[PDB]
Amino acid sequence: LKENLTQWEYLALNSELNIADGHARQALSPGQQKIVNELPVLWAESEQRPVQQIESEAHQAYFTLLGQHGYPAEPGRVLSCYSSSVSMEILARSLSASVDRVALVHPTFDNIADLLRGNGLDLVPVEEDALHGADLSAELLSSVGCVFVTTPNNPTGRVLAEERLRRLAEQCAEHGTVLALDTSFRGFDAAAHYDHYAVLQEAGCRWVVIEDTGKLWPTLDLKAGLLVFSEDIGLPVEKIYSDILLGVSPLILALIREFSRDAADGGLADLHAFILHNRSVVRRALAGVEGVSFPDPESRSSVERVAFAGRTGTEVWEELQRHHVFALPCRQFHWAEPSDGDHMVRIALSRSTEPLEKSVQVLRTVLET
Amino acid sequence: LNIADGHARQALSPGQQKIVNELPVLWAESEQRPVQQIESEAHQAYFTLLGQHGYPAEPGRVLSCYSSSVSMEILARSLSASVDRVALVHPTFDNIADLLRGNGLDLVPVEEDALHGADLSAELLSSVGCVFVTTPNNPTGRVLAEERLRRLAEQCAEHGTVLALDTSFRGFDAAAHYDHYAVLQEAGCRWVVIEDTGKLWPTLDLKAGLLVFSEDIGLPVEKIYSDILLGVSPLILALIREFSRDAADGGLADLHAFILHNRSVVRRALAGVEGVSFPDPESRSSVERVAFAGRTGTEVWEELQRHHVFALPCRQFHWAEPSDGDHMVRIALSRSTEPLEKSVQVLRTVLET
Ligand SMILES: N=C(N)NC[C@@H](O)CC(=O)C(=O)O
Ligand SMILES: [Cl-]
Repeated sequence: LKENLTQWEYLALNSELNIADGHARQALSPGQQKIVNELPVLWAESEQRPVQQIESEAHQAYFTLLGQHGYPAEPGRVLSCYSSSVSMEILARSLSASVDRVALVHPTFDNIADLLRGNGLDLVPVEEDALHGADLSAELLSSVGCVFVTTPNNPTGRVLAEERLRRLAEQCAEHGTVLALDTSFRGFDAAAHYDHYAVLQEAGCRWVVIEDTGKLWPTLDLKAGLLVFSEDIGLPVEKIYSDILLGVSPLILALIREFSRDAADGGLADLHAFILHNRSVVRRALAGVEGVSFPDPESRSSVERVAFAGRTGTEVWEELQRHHVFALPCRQFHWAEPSDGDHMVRIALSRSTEPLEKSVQVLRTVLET
Repeated sequence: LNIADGHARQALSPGQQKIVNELPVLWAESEQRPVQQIESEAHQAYFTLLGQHGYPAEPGRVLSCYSSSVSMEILARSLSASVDRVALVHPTFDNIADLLRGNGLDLVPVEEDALHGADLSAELLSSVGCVFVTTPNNPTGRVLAEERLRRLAEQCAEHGTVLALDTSFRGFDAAAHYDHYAVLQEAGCRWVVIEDTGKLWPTLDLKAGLLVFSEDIGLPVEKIYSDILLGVSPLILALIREFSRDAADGGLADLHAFILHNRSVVRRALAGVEGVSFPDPESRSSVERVAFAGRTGTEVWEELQRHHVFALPCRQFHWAEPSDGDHMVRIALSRSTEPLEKSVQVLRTVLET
């Protein structure tokens, strides 16, 4: 009855022990609270300055924070959207104008697949081992109009390394294929902070990148998706963007600018240490629980998969919920073969440590019948 | 300056500035309380402010979207599997036509005098899967009266047709504050209403579209909504709640007087100019059409742009027959009175030369 992962996440939104959706819900740091305290000043700034200047500063702050120095800074090359999923809707409807089939990393966050399928795109799954480990086949590339990679991936944290991004972009250029990247989790893993735009521009393929500010910081879902495209993208992303929105709030762009600057001043290192700490409490709690393992030992992302022998993630979820703890079954990240995720759940790490600790102690008991 | 887009850009009232000064408190509330409570309170405040007492208050029946256009994208995509043709009021907000067409729907225009003045024909209704009405209409301000909404809903029920309403301008016109949901539920057609908080108040485009649907809508609106978002920011919902409460305490009356004053400024400025008329004398909406014989709205737009004034030509609103609008421009009234007056003074000079 839960048609997708988001519908599993609705069930948790109002619970104290929500460890389901991946949004950031931990406490603000002192530096971030200082930003919140200045919201009336930022409001006045947003009333008084041209939105284009605030937007340009927000983009410069966010891209540079995360190593993306070669981003196209000319006005109009970065389209600020209400969310990364709104960017994805724009991209999907734009692709449907000239593309029939898309190669998509599998597993990945399921709304990517659902927005593409919903706009009439046929999907070809590419497992992570194939994507990272070998060139894509000429047969595949000649059969799709777009290759779509989430990096760092959600839910696995796997990062597309620079040498493979380079080869994939060269392959897409050689075939005339669009290379599309979803980089929502970029800020969590320094392995993703090499300059992706330099790689894409050097290879000269058609490309689109959807950045997302929303997952990094606890901003009450005040965020933007940033839809960045090559000059030769040859899809109607600008026209469809303008059918959906004029732009995002200057106050949100001002907030992104300020949170990005705080992150550059030491906040990002603190965030990495916080996520590492919370990952450690999860793994320590589910330590010698017979049948438990962690499929992504090297992940640095803000979500964590846990596997179990002998039960399904749906059953674990239901016993958890009877204790008012809400996690996420993994089936639906495996959008081409949901049974691949039948023995995993996903835990959200962007949470205050104390309710996270409480939730995984409950999971430890459940997982011990 | 900008008298083009319809968004609210006037200064905050003192009551609204107090809300903004307390944003850090609203932030703490949004961290601490269940979003569902904040959302229910925001919906209750907004629907009750505007007379919509019968709205479905059960959680999940009102879907909070980033914007009304996001709601419209959801609706357009949701229609596309089962509906080939949509009857759409003409003229209207051109984004609605472009979102419907972009999702594969063919459009049939319904002129305003036909929509308001008589029942729709069986031929039309049996040939479309959805009838879409913007009320109060943008750009004309024309309000669908209760008796006509009831008949239109009854006719859509009789023909198995979805009735969809876009009510973004609702807050500006008390004629649109009769309870639309009571009518829709009593008629028993499949229906969707897209409310919008965005155009009423100068909130720096912090807003929500509210996608409301009948239990039997029979379209994948909930599924496609969940493909796009988990929900809107609790801070924005809290802001909507507070601005709605301020409006209920006298702010809405002040807004109506402010819009009336700015409408009066525009008309007094242009009253005597040869060839100028106002096609919508009873409109209370936050945009104003100005008609003028002798020039095209495109030519007038061009001339204003030379003097650094940005209005809108009306062609685009006549999405089925753009020439229907090339003797009109549209002026935005949700502006501080001083820059509006400056803009209209340039327009008067342009029209007198
Ligand atoms: N359809 C959408 N947009 N769902 C919300 C999204 O933020 C969930 C997600 O990606 C996660 O929990 O990791
Ligand atoms: Cl408008």
